[PDB]
Amino acid sequence: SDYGFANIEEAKADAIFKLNAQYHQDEDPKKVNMSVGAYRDDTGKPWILPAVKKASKIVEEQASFNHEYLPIAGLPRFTKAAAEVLFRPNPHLLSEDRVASMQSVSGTGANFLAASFIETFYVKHTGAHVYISNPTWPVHRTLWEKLGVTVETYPYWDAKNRSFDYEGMLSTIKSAPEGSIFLLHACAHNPTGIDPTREQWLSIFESLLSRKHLVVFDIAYQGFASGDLNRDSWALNEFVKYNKDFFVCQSFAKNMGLYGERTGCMHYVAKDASTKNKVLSQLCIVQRNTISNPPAYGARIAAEILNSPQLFAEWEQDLKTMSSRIIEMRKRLRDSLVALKTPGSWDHITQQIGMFSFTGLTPAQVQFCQERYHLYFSANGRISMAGLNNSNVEHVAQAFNHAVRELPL
Amino acid sequence: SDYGFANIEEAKADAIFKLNAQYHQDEDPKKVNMSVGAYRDDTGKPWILPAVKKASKIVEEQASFNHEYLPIAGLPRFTKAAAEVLFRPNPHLLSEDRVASMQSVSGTGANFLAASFIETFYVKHTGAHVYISNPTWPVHRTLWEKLGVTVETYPYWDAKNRSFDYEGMLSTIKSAPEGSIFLLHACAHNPTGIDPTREQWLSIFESLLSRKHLVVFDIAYQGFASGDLNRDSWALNEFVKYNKDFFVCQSFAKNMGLYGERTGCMHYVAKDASTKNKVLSQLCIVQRNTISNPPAYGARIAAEILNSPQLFAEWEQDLKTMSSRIIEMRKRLRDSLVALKTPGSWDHITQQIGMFSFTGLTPAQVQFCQERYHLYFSANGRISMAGLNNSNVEHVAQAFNHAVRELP
Repeated sequence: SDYGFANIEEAKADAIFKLNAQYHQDEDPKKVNMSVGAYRDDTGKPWILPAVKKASKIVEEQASFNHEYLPIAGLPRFTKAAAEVLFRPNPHLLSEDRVASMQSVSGTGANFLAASFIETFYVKHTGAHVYISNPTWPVHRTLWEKLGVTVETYPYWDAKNRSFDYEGMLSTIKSAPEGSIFLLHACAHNPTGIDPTREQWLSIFESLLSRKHLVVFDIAYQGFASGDLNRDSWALNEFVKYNKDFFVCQSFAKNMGLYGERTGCMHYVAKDASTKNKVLSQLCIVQRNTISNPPAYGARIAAEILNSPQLFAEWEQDLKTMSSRIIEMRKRLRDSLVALKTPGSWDHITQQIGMFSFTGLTPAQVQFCQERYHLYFSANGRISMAGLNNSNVEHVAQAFNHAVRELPL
Repeated sequence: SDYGFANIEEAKADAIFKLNAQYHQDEDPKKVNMSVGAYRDDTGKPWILPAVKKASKIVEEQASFNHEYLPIAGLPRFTKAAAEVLFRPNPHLLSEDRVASMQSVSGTGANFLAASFIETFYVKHTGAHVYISNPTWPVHRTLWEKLGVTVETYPYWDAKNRSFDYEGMLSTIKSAPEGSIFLLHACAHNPTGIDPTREQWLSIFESLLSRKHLVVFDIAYQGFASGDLNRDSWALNEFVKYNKDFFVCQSFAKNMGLYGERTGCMHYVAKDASTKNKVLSQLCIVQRNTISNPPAYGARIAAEILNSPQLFAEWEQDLKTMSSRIIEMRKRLRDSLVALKTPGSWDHITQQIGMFSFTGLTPAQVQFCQERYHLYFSANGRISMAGLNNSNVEHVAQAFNHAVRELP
């Protein structure tokens, strides 16, 4: 202001933040927030996983417990265990010392690490662009653009068929310049919820390799999506068979409910230990000059679970609890729309997976739901299934039924 | 590697890391780690502050405790109280809604936030360089250079007088281009430990004001340094009188022992609420595109202490415990060097404050201390007092005495 800062333009309101403001001002007792991006139980409350609560109690009583700095790359028994749970069918990647793992400030910080590294050591001399799904998590675009990488998209949501636009994605893969960067969702695509089949994945991998593209997997919902850890990491482990180095950005925010503790890991899967160590040393330079070292509390908890056979088994029970409740809400919503004979097909509701769903509603229909049924969710029709429970799912189905019947497109 | 990554050259190890590796390989029973980057108690061990142990139990036993996402700018009860403890003499800054406060990944993350914002909204319009003390924490230079700002230095360590180079710093402030960026240490200068006196600060501020420089304060040791929170933030609050907007990067790593939980805050002290809100909205964009939101555990602990009068009083006792122990070690070391009649003057050991000290030892004397007395510290003579205690301080004094006498 003695320095020109009053000339700055104040930034536009965050998308999620402005919806939340409107939800909170609504005075109707039947209102529902269907934009919450975190798991909720059947009463609509945050839910601490019993295994996580148990692990944090165990950790706090340990004689060695303290608040001292971690190594720059993070807590070693966390980074090692985080890689192991991704690659249970491929333990040789760890034992051959081929995975460079950096504990990160959750999934977003892992993406920031990978993108910073890839921009400096790949984009600089190749001019490659990064390709993200259309639609995707909106930070995927701005995070990469802020680091100076040009962002392109590949088609993903086929709105007419309410399904995955396999042919559009494949066509973009084949026509993109060789050696482009492709940001892939490992499972439970955000925001649509619809994943490629295994058959579609194999064809996707074939074309990615034929064009020599560089692959970055984002895996934010392993185990949380299906309750089965190896099923949810299937695409990652299938890609290992092709013997191309690649990157993985991993979050424990949802599958351990650690959200605000910021527990994640970035991995580079090298072809040999020598390159693993070259890359790791450069990743440490980025880490040193952004955060210095990562937060310990969530990592200690995750390492405790992952390295204990009994806590691991109890965590898998908690994953089953969460994934089953979402599946049950998807079934309830779809079953009510079928019973109400709502125009259109509604099987995409149960063919999708994870806590986000592209419903297929239009902006007019979403606005109708907001004004007449006090449902708050995104204009593109994305809902969070976590907001749905036994007390409101019939109200939600009735709203959708009315909106679609009243406002056909 | 199918992508050219085998052509990357492996970065060389950090000097501190390589030093610690050498310390732990040394089998000599009298070895001392003089490079510990964190507080240690009188027995050489990590030390959880009693108030922090109490605060964390209170936090986790609270009925509403959970692990949910914080807002982009962090836990409001933390960021408000983090500003309050900096500006206790100046409560009008908060009541007029003039402080934009962003919870960060400790002091490093606060610095990254401040530097990213200043590069984007100040440096690219003015061409300003940032001036850091010579010496300073080495990440200050690389953090700013990585973001595209040219880094200059101002003189700080007077090696011949073993003191603060006031005239050199003042001369650089006066000759730097108008509108330059100056990174200042609020108290307990890292790595020398020597601070400007209050009268030197007043003259420093006048010259900064007359050249219209932009000021960024780093405050990583408030309360930890002297045991007195308001004394340690005196320079911050004195600068408030000059009515220029400015930045503060705050860390709770040392003063709450929260090191690995990564608890800190960046503040922009605006002239008015309008610009405060403009800057804050741009800070949130940077934060959204790097970490999304900051880690909750340490911030909840800090907010519990800072918002409770009784816990705050307990924490102030822990601050007295830590600062007193470091002062006593400095006194023990200084008094032994005086009694050993070690050539040179050693009052700088007790005129410095905080955990880090420039000893004045030469590289050959430091190397002598490592090989003959198994003391591990930096070749510029910087030591950490945290590793000193009753079991080894006399060994350290005798090493310095021998090193200085043998290598004049």
